[PDB]
Amino acid sequence: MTMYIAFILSTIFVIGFVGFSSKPSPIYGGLGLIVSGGVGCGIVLNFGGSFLGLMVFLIYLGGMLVVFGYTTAMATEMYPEVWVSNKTVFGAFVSGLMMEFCMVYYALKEEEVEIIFKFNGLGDWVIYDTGDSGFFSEEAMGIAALYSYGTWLVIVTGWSLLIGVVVIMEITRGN
Amino acid sequence: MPLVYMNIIMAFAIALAGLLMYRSHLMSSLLCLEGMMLSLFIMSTLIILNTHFTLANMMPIILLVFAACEAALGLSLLVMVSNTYGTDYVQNLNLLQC
Amino acid sequence: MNIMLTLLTNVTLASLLVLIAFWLPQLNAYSEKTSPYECGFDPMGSARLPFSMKFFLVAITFLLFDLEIALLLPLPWASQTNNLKTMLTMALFLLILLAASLAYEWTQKGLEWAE
Amino acid sequence: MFMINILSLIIPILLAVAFLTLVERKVLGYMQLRKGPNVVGPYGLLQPIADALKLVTKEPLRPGTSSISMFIIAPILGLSLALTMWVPLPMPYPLINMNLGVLFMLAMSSLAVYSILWSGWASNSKYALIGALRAVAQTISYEVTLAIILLSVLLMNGSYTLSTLITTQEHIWMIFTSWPLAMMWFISTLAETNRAPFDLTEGESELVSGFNVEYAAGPFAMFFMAEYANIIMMNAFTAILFLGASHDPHTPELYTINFVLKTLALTITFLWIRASYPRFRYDQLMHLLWKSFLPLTLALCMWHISLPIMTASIPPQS
Amino acid sequence: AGRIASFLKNAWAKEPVLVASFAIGGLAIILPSLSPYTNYAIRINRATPYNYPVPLRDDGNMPDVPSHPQDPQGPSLEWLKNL
Amino acid sequence: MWFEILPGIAVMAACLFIPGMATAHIHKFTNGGKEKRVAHFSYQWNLMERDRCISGVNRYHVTKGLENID
Amino acid sequence: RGEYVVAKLDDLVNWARRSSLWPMTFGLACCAVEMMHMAAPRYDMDRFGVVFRASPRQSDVMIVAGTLTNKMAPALRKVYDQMPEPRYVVSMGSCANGGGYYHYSYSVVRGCDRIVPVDIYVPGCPPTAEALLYGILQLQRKIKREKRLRIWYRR
Amino acid sequence: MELVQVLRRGLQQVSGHGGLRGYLRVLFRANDVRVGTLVGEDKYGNKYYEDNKQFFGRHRWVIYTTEMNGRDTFWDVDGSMVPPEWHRWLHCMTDDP
Amino acid sequence: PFFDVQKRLGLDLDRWMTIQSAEQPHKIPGRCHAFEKEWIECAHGIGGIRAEKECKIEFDDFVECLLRQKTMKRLSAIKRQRDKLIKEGKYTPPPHHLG
Amino acid sequence: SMMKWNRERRRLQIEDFEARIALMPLFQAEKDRRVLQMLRENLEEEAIIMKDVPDWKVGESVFHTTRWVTPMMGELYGLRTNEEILSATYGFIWYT
Amino acid sequence: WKPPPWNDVDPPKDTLVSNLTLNFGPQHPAAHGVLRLVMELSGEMVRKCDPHIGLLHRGTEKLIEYKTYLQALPYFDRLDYVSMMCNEQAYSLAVEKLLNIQPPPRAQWIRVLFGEITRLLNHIMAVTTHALDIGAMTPFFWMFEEREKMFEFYERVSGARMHAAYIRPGGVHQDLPLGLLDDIYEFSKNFSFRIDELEEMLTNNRIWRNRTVDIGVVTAEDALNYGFSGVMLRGSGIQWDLRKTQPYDVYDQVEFDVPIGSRGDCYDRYLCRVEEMRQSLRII
Amino acid sequence: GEFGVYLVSDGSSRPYRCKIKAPGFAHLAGLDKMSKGHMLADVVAIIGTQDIVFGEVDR
Ligand SMILES: COC1=C(OC)C(=O)C(C/C=C(\C)CC/C=C(\C)CC/C=C(/C)CC/C=C(/C)CC/C=C(\C)CC/C=C(\C)CC/C=C(\C)CC/C=C(\C)CC/C=C(\C)CCC=C(C)C)=C(C)C1=O
Ligand code: SF4
Repeated sequence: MTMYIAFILSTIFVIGFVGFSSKPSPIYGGLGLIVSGGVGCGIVLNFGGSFLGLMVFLIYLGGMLVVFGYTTAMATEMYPEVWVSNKTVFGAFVSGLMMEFCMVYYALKEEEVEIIFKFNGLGDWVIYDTGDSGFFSEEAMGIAALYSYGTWLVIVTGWSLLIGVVVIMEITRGN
Repeated sequence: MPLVYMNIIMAFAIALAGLLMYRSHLMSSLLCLEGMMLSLFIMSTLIILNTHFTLANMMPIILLVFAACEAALGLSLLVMVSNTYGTDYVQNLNLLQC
Repeated sequence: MNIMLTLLTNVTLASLLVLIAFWLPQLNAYSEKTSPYECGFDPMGSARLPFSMKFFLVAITFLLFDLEIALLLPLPWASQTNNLKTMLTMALFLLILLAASLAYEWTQKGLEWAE
Repeated sequence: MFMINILSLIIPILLAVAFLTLVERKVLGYMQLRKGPNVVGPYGLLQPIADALKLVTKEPLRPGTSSISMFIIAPILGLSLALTMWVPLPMPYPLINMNLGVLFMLAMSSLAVYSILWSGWASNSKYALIGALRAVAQTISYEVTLAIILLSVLLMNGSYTLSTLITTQEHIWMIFTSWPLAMMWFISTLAETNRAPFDLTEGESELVSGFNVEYAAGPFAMFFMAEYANIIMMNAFTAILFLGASHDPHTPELYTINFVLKTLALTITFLWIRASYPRFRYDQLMHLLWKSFLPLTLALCMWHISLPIMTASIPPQS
Repeated sequence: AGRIASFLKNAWAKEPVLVASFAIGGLAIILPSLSPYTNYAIRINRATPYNYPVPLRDDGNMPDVPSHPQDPQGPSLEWLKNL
Repeated sequence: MWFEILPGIAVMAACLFIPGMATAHIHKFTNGGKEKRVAHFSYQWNLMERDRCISGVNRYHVTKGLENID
Repeated sequence: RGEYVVAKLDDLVNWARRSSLWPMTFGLACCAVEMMHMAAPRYDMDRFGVVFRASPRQSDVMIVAGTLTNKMAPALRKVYDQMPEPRYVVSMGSCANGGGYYHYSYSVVRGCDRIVPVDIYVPGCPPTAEALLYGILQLQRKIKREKRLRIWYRR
Repeated sequence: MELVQVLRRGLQQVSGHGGLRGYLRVLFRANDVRVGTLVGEDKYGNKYYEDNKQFFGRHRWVIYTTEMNGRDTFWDVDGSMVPPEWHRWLHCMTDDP
Repeated sequence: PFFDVQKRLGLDLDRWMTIQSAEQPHKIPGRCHAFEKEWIECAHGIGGIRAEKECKIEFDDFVECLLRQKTMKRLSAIKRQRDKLIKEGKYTPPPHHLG
Repeated sequence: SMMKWNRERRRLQIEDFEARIALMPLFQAEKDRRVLQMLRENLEEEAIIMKDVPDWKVGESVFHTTRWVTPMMGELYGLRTNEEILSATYGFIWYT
Repeated sequence: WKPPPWNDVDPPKDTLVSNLTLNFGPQHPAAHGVLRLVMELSGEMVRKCDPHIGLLHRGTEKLIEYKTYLQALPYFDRLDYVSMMCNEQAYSLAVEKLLNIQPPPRAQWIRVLFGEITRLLNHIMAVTTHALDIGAMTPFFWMFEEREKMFEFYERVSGARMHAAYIRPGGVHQDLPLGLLDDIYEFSKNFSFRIDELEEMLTNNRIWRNRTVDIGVVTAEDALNYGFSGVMLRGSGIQWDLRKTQPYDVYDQVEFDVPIGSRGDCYDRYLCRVEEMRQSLRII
Repeated sequence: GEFGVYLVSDGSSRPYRCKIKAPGFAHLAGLDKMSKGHMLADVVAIIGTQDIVFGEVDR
């Protein structure tokens, strides 16, 4: 209950992450990514990243749309699979849910998890910092400086994406 | 290092595991590939926002710019392998065994 | 709070309308009322086999172009800088390559839809 | 006092689309010399209720080849997305004062298309998959112009906050400074909502269905009410963005009256063009945007980045 | 002239949108350098006080820095009022 | 005739008028007459929080003028 | 009273049914041309709430307009079986009623009745667009006298 | 100059149909409000009106009786309730009521 | 850099984002501006080998400020011990930390 | 018309910001007192809450430096009420 | 493990084209309601169009044998739902030619008068339903008000609104009701405006031309060999019209212009239809 | 089109064979030729200009 939505939102992020990582039918994989992508936008919004949160929302939605727009185009199965369907996907799925639910249980019952790195359960509200931001949002001014402080990044990103359209046609042209 | 870091780090591991266990689909494989990108973008956003690394807030954006660029490459490659071999299961392209 | 309450109310309202949609009207159905619709006569067997469309090339460039609009989105806050000359040059630069990519995509068949 | 506020938005919204279906036929009929519904109630003032009540009592049925789960959730996606999108609209004072209201509406409006093909794909019908694949590339290609048109216009705003449009076009309507972008904005709105110079999503002439292929009383009602609500807003968004109105801080009712009138006039035009033009073929509507709208779109963008700089009219960020 | 005029007229007939877009696209780049208000736009952005004008310690021999906000010495932006 | 169309508009125009009036009046009602203070930036929120603490009754809109100090 | 409550509720449903009939056009022969004249602004079928809607999944009544040829007879049954079924069938013209002019042919079924149950019969060759309007009006009356809830309350 | 006349003409209809109560009666049961001279009355109670200014097709109309042959028709008017003698005049088949 | 063209050609390409104490837009300081400023000023030109052993506490303060690993651990112990003590009933929070 | 009005809005924003700069010294002056007050209250309660512990010497600076580090919000409101936490951390973000 | 290919190219695998095939009717509203139009498509571009017909194969040609010549007259009204007097005119001419008998001059003039009125009827629905299937639904309703006006003339003379059964071997059933010619003149007076109403919203409409221009283009010799007749020869340059080359009835006395088309696509023929609509007014 | 009848009599009071020339029959026979290459959404346009009334082709 509203203690801290960060863990709850990130949990749905992982459960949605478990989904398409279990190799469903590609269209159902898009749904599994989208829920994680949507709630992931929620996590960043809660942390103050208002622009970046909706940013990954808009781009990914368009990104994954052409993803499963493609799957029904030429990657569709004449009998599509589902979350239950084959025992392999069933096994791969339920493995993911039982896994993550084990770690969070391992997480929330001692608060001194030491897998790989250190993870202590005390509340992600704590790491926040006390201080104003004047009359500007910090994130918006940071990504705005791309056209003033990041002229080098603009060049390499712009050129790569322009080359990105060249390769896409060149690869897909053929013959 | 609160539990939200655990959630997305452990998430990226399953994206790594999900990619490295191709079962029967290139398209579902590419899904796990773009899956990795969420956790990296989300973790990166949490880092430079928590630390107020304002000038580095562009890094998640540049990740996304080079993110979909790979995503386009994967599907474009997936176009021909499915076009000239019919489907996208990654088992029918073993003609390069010899 | 405020945003999530609004999100919750919408999905409950939508789901309730589904619930009264499938339960209030009682059903007298059979196997011929559930048959897929194909303008009368029997379908030949389709709707899941590979249905290859032609705008795949421009479908994927949209994804590339959608990344351009992501890059040029922060422009409203970019104008509030002290070095507009550099900002103007870079802002037009991204637009030029966006125009250049479209122009080169145009010239080599590109937007043309495969036959 | 927030549940009352939300239910003071949801009920008027659903009633607005409710009688938009009456002002559709009663306008469509009069433009084609008919008279429209005038039997059910006086002047047809009860016809949609008769339509709605039937569409929640006649037998619904999932297709035998359907995917139950995706078949049911698609109407949920359509309706909830349409309602949640009205949230940051700044009728005098917006219900939710989002700092990035413009980006919010762009994101969710880009999501209202997942309903159309999730419905199409799960229905497992040949006309369903065709209509689903028609619509997706239709919307996203029309989305590239949608994003840039919004950005070019909002460069005079200085922010993405919807409330600031009231202040921006305080003395002068925005259309008088961005009318070339206004034309393509209106066309794109006609295209994202699938009205009928580009109603190919339904494609009734060539695809019989596609908005709702086997969808029945309940789910058909949703996929209708989820797109007629978009009709009212996409003109409310056009009204708020281009045709501003005087807003006295002490008497907001004058602004609400003016704001409603602009939406009503715009909505009639949506119905007006709907019965005055043929149907765009698929390649034509894609060619119109990728080959004629986009080149003008980028060019007018570059104009609107430079324009404040050359005239020293950079708007305030706050 | 003959080659150019024939080309422009022909493009103005077949593809009015492209010759249009190339026009505004062309003007969008070359006027901003020519127009004289670009320096004003820099000055307006520079003059906006987002941060505090943090006071600097007065050890004497700073004639130009004012001691009070109403003092005459310092950056005066009355030009904004006139502009 | 065409004037018969107008009842179709009127029942919609009134319906569309409600959300504009309801939100405007609810904000005024729930904030003691004055419009709901908007905080697009942390500085605006800082003023609002100091208003909540100063008012004593934990109400941001409840304002204390010169009479609070003396 | 329970009977009174079910009486008003039935009337509300029956009013919602008869006030919105959405024909699924089975335009076959010259009987269809006259039906479109009913949709023409001279008679304005739309004004009665009844408006033409395709996709039999979204239609209430069939209007059989024209001869029913044995070759297409499976199509008539299939599009009849796919209607969400508060459903009625209107037969237009002598041919659809019982064969009409082609009653004795080798490839015309003697009436659309042999394939589908038939509600109100519209006689004519073709029945004038006004006569069909009377037919649709008759179906509205028939829907008005439906006691579905009263029968359920007395089962 | 003409809007005020139009409103007066529209306001005159409430006096034409026997007051406001009659106006809603015709509006809710006949879907029209236009007034016209009474050309005749039949034995079953149907009131026949005509107005030559209306274009050919609406210049004659019949207001069906409330009750005929032991069957209430207040909200159940039928198109065959016309006696044959008036059926001829009503259908413009002749001009002699 | 492998081949340091930025140092030779005398221009900046990415030596403006590599640290948190650089010239941020509108002089918005980072969280650990002072902690890293001391660390960089500590080990400047001293070499990586000497930096890892001499400028050690400055890095530890900076790395702690980045994550608050020990400080949050301190807070975690305060809350846990307070929870059990309050639950048992030895002592109750003072009225200032209730409203 | 857009050019003139935008310039006027810029002048208004200058006036708005100048108004903000005037009261910044007070807000900074009071807030530091509130932060020091909150930390002091935490320290006294920490001493009371831990006195029978093995070794929890009151208020040890984790950072080796003797200068002041801008305090964590967690260590400020940590033991305060639940409503105080939510209104502090997710107060501005959630205020829509 | 087989050796790698010598040119580093493997033989092409099994063909993977499925070429989704559907039936475009007969339920489809724009498929005329009786078409089981099955097509082969290269995914979206159609490859072959196999128009399964016979969905309304009423045994007319066999039923005619069993009836008398007068009894077979109503069948021709029920062949083409819109060309009523034109159908009976052909049958009447055939029966009269066998009988070596000609109708009176008044009967011939009424035939060509109602023959041209019929040509208005078919053209009105042909263009408007073409607009309906194309997508423009508004001009449908305007010109189908006029079709009701002409339907009154059919009823006022024969008795029935659609299947007149009026033109018969040896002339017509009975003379025109008194005052019909005045109504015909009144209707024809304003029909020029109504034609301009139809054609103004489509002829110059950018959407309309793009939907019809350079679509369904047929050549000259291709149309002649394929048995094409009527507009299809006229719409593609072939100057042919039985009303002028082989005049029947009193068509050798009325003057009119045949609208020969130029490009031969959909747009040219639609223009020919509209012009044929206007030209019938002069014949009227 | 060129609607015509091949009427064959035998001296009796009834026809012996009434073949009905269908203008749409040859018209619909050519639909495949005209539809070559055009997009499916143009198939409605190339049958709209066809003017195939389906009581004549089917007879
Ligand atoms: C080609 O082109 C095409 C188009 O166009 C381009 C088209 O257009 C069309 C469309 C065709 C036409 C227009 C032709 C004519 C057809 C029609 C008019 C069809 C009509 C269709 C309809 C659907 C009818 C619409 C009419 C009406 C009147 C609709 C009226 C609406 C209603 C009855 C519902 C209104 C809403 C209500 C009552 C909401 C009530 C809500 C509440 C009581 C509150 C709910 C919420 C809460 C309680 C929240 C609190 C709860 C909590 C928190 C629960 C918590 C739970 C926990 C578990 C925690 C076609 C086909 C097309 O081919
Ligand atoms: S009944 Fe007459 S009009 Fe109707 S289809 Fe048969 S022949 Fe044609």
